[PDB]
Amino acid sequence: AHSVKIYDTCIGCTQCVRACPTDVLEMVPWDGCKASQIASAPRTEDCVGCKRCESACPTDFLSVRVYLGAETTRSMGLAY
Amino acid sequence: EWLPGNPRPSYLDGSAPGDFGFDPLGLGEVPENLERFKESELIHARWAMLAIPGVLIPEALGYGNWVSAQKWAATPGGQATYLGNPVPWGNLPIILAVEFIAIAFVESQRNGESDPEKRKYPGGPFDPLGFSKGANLEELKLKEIKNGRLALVAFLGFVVQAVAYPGTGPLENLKTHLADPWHNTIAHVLIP
Amino acid sequence: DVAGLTPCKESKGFAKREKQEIKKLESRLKLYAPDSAPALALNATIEKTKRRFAFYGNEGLLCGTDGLPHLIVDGDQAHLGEFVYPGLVFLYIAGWIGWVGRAYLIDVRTSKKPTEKEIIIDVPLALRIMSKGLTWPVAAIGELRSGKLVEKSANITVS
Amino acid sequence: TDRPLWLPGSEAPKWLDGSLPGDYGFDPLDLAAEPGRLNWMVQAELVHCRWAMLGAAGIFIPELLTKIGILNTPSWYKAGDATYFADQGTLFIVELLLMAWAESRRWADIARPGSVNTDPIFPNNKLTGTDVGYPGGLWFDPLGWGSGSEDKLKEIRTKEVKNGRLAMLAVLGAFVQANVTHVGPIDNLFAHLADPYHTTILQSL
Amino acid sequence: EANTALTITLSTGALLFLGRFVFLPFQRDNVSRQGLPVQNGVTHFDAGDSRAQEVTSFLKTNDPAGFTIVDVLAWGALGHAVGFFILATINNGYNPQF
Amino acid sequence: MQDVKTYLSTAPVLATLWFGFLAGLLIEINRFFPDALVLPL
Amino acid sequence: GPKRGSIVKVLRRESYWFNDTGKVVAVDQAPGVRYPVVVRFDKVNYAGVSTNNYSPDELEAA
Ligand SMILES: CC(/C=C/C=C(C)/C=C/[C@@]12O[C@]1(C)C[C@@H](O)CC2(C)C)=C\C=C\C=C(C)\C=C\C=C(C)\C=C\[C@@]12O[C@]1(C)C[C@@H](O)CC2(C)C
Ligand SMILES: CC1=C(/C=C/C(C)=C/C=C/C(C)=C/C=C/C=C(C)/C=C/C=C(C)/C=C/C2=C(C)CCCC2(C)C)C(C)(C)CCC1
Ligand code: SF4
Ligand code: SF4
Repeated sequence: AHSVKIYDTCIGCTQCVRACPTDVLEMVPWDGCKASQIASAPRTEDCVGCKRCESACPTDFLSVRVYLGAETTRSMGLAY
Repeated sequence: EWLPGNPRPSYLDGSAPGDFGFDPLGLGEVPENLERFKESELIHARWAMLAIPGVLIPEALGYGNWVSAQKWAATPGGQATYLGNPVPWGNLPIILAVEFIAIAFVESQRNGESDPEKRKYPGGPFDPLGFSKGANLEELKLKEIKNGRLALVAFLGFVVQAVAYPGTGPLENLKTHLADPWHNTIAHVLIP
Repeated sequence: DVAGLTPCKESKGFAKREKQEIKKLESRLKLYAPDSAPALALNATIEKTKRRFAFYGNEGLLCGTDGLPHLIVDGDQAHLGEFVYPGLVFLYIAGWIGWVGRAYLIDVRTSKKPTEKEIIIDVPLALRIMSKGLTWPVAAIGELRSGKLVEKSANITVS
Repeated sequence: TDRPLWLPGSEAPKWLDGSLPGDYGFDPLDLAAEPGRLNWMVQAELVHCRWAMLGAAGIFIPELLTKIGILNTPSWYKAGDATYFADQGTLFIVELLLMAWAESRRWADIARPGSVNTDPIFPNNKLTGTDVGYPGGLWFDPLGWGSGSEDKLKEIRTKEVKNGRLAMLAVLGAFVQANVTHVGPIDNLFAHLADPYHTTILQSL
Repeated sequence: EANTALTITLSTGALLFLGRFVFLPFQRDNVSRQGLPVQNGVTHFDAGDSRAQEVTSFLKTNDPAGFTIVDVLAWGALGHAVGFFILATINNGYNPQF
Repeated sequence: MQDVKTYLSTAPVLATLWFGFLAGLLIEINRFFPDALVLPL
Repeated sequence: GPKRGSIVKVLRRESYWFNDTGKVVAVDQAPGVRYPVVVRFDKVNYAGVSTNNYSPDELEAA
């Protein structure tokens, strides 16, 4: 049960959403950036914690943050 | 003024007695520190001024060297001989206790003062002749602080010359300088 | 003398060690022809050992109980050559290399592409900077007093 | 109007523009590059030139007159270890105090020009110099020379600085020659004169 | 040999006199400034330490100077200590010549 | 020839030349002044 | 915000270029943009980029 937060420094380049291997993130209409869109994390129950989204974020410091927490059979990535 | 042409520090305008702008280390930058330093300079200087006549007069009159004057203590017995006459109450413990109690009471009484000017210059019972009433306070204060600074330097010289020449007093060292000036000086200590 | 150490020339154990080394070398020498190259090399080693022991004895080194020289580094005037003089020489040389490196870095910093000069050294400029390092202490004190040696606005992290 | 340089075909550094006496554009190591240092180094060179001229006139002339035989002064490099009316340490301390006073006054002049021009005890004396390093006045300029038009003081100041530089080199040479060849400079000169091609620095070294 | 009763009496009397007359204003205003052990801006008893309620029945005074029995105990302890220090130093039998 | 000079100014080549010269100098000094433990001057 | 071509100092505390000078590239004049200024730097950060968006109150005129 990891937690993913998006901060208002996002520019809406959509790289984090493309990088997510489990479809946790998605783009949402917004006002506050030139692209006029921001990222959201509705399916945080499916997050595995790989932190590819953080690696894909261009910003001084990250606009998307992953805070590791309770481990579950989906978070542990178990096929058995 | 201590160094001709030198700029003067902002806090040391030049109004206090004996103020020559001498403060290379900047120790008087804090105002409360400056007031405390003024009072402490006055106390140290007054003590040195009252001390050094007692350093010189016994040696001139003999039976004293201001270092052998303390020699009777740290010796079993000898609790006597103020001025060539034994002291009936010369024992070390009673002397120490009396000095401690008396000086503690006097100094604590001094410490109970509110006005900084009265901290430095009490007046009243300490001026029986009323010298502080002749409209010459500035010049008298300047003379006091100048003689006091000279006395402080003189006592530091006494201490250092006692360190350099154990068993000797100030007048003996002066007579040594006068005996052969060009081969009896501080060079024999600075340059072995 | 100092810390109960005897001089090397006066000490016994220094001479014993010299005798032992010479004896070992001659024992090795006993196996070769007198005029062959190994004999000449061994003789050269023997003479070098003799010269080294003579120089150590005559230079004024203290000697321990085991027969080996010891060094004094507390500032004694009789043993300045042990530590203080080589220390000053090293300080001069190291300050020279460091100062010229810093000067070259500063001069390269304002360039079209500083990193290219950072990997590919500008040899003429480097030689000029290197030659100007003879008087590094004077320039170092000059920039220390002029306020052009240290920086005040540098990058730091979240305190 | 391009003055001669220490190295023909070169160009003088920017900070050495040619106004100072003895300016040959010689500063390969940029020791006076920063604006502040030039005045300090000028004062240092002046004081060094004058001290070295005094040292040269006190080393070479006594040795020459001793070699001739008019005087009988001892050798310069061993004259310190002699017997005087005062102890050596006492003389050292006395000179430290007197030179402390003189050098403190010179320092006060250097830091604040024109601030110590007057006698501290009798305020009616008032040294009459204008250029730092050239105090002037009755004490230091009695005959009144060296007080003239600009570009006229240039010549005499250049003469002084060049004789001083020559004296500095001569004194350093005397020091090292005494250290290496344990004889006075005049005998070394005679040795180089008699056998020039064998009595040289190379020696048997 | 030093008289124990005389030495202890004199030392304790001197310390009690000092405490009552000489250093009493300094002690009073310094303890007034360093008021009470305080945690988070509130005293321990008011913070909720029932065992830390100050005892005032043991602090009642009738001296014009407000001199307290705990003050008596402190200065008398110092007096007994100094008296025994002097007694032991006198009877030590150790007289170094300096 | 300009390209050759630029290549010879690269960090590894210059380091090799400099350290070779320094090592040669130290080796020759120790050949002519061996077994030097304390500085005579 | 600062005009194009200005030299500004970053004041964002978590920025990689804190207390470092930048080069203003473009300023967005839309009313609702939260970080409209674009600043380009000389050295790259750990992620390897050299451009960032800053608010007008996180930059210094020098
Ligand atoms: C040589 C010297 C200085 C030389 C400096 C040089 C070359 C600098 C060159 C450069 O910096 C430049 C210009 C520009 C830079 O870009 C490049 C370099 C190349 C770095 C000073 C000598 C200075 C020499 C001095 C000060 C001599 C003083 C002598 C005195 C006082 C003598 C006293 C006595 O001899 C008597 C009279 C008789 C007895 O009593 C005994 C005693 C006591 C020994
Ligand atoms: C009332 C009154 C009065 C009186 C008073 C009195 C009388 C008091 C007293 C008091 C006192 C009298 C007190 C005391 C105290 C004491 C103490 C408190 C002590 C203590 C001690 C100790 C603590 C000890 C310790 C020790 C030991 C044990 C061992 C050894 C060591 C020692 C010493 C450390 C009068 C008249 C004035 C008037 C007014 C009122
Ligand atoms: S950590 Fe991995 S799974 Fe979780 S949101 Fe980021 S990219 Fe998706
Ligand atoms: S990668 Fe970063 S800036 Fe880009 S859309 Fe995702 S959170 Fe926003």
